[PDB]
Amino acid sequence: DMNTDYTLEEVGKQFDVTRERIRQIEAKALRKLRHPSRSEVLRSFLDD
Amino acid sequence: ARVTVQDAVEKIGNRFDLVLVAARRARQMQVGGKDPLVPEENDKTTVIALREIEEGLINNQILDVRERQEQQEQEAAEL
Amino acid sequence: REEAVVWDILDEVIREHPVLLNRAPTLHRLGIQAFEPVLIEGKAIQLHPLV
Amino acid sequence: HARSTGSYSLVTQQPLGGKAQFGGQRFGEMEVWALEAYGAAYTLQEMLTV
DNA sequence: CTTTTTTGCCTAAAATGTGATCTAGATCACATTTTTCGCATCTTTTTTATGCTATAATGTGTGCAGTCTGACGCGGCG
DNA sequence: CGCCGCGTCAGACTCGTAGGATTATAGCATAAAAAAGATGCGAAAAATGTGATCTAGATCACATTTTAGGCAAAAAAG
Repeated sequence: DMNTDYTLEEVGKQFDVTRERIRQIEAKALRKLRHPSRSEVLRSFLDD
Repeated sequence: ARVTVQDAVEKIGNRFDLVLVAARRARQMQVGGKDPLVPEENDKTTVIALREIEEGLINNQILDVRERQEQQEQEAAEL
Repeated sequence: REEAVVWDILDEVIREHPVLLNRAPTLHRLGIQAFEPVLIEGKAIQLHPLV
Repeated sequence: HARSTGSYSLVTQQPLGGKAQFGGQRFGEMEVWALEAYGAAYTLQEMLTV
């Protein structure tokens, strides 16, 4: 939703310097989502 | 009414008028989703346009009046 | 897959969806016409003969 | 042959011809003169442009 | 009257329940060594812009069209 | 005025079929610019390591309590 590319430290100051608990939250989001909850609508794009 | 577009021109007076106003009306029905008046009978919107024009219900005048009144009331209720 | 519903739907849509008709030379105005569809089990358009 | 929608030209962005390359059917302009004599401005628009 | 089948007892016996009291587990926000990555050097390495070669040499055609044609313009053409 | 020469420029429409090109034409040497690596700089960031915080089951000799059915005799049926 932007022309931007934000990935790192700037985020650290806007929100929270923490960086690799963000990675743990990546694992979280996969678990929230991947386990068949919303996978089915992705899998129609798996053939892409 | 299906194979024959005859009565619609002795009502109005023109092929061009009936075609235009019908495309208008059944565009407000195809994508707008307003209801019919004469029964439906499982046929695409074209027939219902022709039929509604054939009995003396819809015309460019009456379309103008309906859209006028609803839009004026819309401007009113907005304030 | 060719589901039967494909064809059920297709008959459903094709209803009242008029169509054009062209031979060449379209010399005068009546060298093309516009008819209603009807479907057939073949690769051969039929038409009303008199025209 | 039938042609729904596919390739187009390059300079002119226009549909092609030939069943071998999924060819659209041209209309001569006298087919246009027909609806001149009928007056189908919107079909005219359609087949001109889109 | 004899049998067998049942229950209750004998007699031995496993399963149930006291909870009080720890103790190895897992958390938990933040500093350090590794991946091997990206742009500047070299540094070659190939490739590329440019430069000469001193007997002597002097006017094309070059391969074709098969010539449509009727009317009208327009420059001549008198 | 009334020719004459000459040139210009139009030649019904929507589909299908095949792939397809050729001649000859100088040579060496220099110095420059740009392409593939190494190196290296070991940097930014995933792993690793801080120690104090917490916690749900785990235990053994008790007290019932079921199981547990082995026998034999009391009771019911043949």
